[PDB]
Amino acid sequence: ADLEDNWETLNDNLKVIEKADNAAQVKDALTKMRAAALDAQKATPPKLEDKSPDSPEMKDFRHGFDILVGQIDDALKLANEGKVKEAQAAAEQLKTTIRAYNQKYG
Repeated sequence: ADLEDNWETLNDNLKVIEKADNAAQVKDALTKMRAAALDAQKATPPKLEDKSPDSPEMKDFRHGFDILVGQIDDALKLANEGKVKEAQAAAEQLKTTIRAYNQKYG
């Protein structure tokens, strides 16, 4: 279960919001992304630290993920307001986010 697995956690995530059936399972999946989100902070395609850049500037890298991860949970906020389709659309934003970013930053 190497880096390829972190992607798996994130995989089933888009899967459920896409198939949440109800705004209820949407909040659930997004709550997992919260976990899989910052977890990627220390487990992302570029693993940020590819050797030993500095070590403290790492949480700052969270600042970058904090942005993309910020609108994800905001979808969690919306789904609570009944944004089933809209929250799902925000889902394809996370998918292309990484690819558009150039496979995130790898």
